[PDB]
Amino acid sequence: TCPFYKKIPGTGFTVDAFQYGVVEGCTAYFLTHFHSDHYAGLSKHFTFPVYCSEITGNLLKNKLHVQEQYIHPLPLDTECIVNGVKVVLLDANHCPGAVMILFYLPNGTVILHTGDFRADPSMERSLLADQKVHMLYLDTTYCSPEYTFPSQQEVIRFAINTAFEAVTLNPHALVVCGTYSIGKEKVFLAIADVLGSKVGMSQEKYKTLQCLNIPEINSLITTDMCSSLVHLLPMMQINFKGLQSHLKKCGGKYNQILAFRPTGWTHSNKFTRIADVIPQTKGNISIYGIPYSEHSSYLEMKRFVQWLKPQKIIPTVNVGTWKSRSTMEKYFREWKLEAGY
Ligand code: NI
Repeated sequence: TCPFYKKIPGTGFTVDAFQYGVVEGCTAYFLTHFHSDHYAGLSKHFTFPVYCSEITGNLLKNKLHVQEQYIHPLPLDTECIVNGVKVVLLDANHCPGAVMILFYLPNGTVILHTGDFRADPSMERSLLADQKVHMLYLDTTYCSPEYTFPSQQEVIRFAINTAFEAVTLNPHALVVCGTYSIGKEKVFLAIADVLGSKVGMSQEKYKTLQCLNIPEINSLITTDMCSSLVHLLPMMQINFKGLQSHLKKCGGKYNQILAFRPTGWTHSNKFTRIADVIPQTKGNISIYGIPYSEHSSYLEMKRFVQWLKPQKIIPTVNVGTWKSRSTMEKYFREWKLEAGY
């Protein structure tokens, strides 16, 4: 049974609600992004209307085989009528194809559902500037002040400089980057660009990247592993045993691996600056954990909410424990008293 924080009151609509069977009264199912916890339940046998971005729609058709007649892509930044209700999709600054959804209810209430997002000051100049929001359904993944991490640009700067130094000292070093979902593609694209290489990967991953509308993608990626000195591997293989085993397969072309694991936040964020990050090393293998986040930091979250001034907040993440729920409610009230709404 579908929980309350996935229903949009006063509509036939749900958000990210595909794992509950047929939801009573739902006439349109929205999907914010192609991450498995959110699409859980969709398949080629789904027969209700799905509303989403163009990129999410490419992934539903090619990767999950949802039939074309049930896929309803909408353009971004554009007022659209769905089943008699005005909606807008906005870029969420999460993974490719990820949106926030603005719903203009028949009774005059305006609701924003962030999906998963990384808040940014640029959102203060979208179509959000123009009107008031009564209810905010908020991605609260990192809603606590201990959750700090650098900008995505500082993290990519660290990765490009690290990779370029290593491979210039040793032209026989291979770079490997872990992946387990869409998102964080700038990590491996930026490193391959500095090295003058395409990125090599499995057929299954190539297929996924081909759905993403990335400009000039055919110039950037390949399934010919032999031609490439940046390889992608599943995140599970990014350990000393998995990397040893990979280096065997490369036909004595390489004698060193430098590998990257993009994580979200880890507690080594509470002590170490990005500049000071060091790898784990065993022999000719080194592994860097780099804190490349596609969710808001606590400060970015608080800035966004203090600017939007919603009348009510419904968290969508960390909702399973009383301690989490109480912590999040306390910070919402601080924010409101500090800013005066
Ligand atoms: Ni996500």
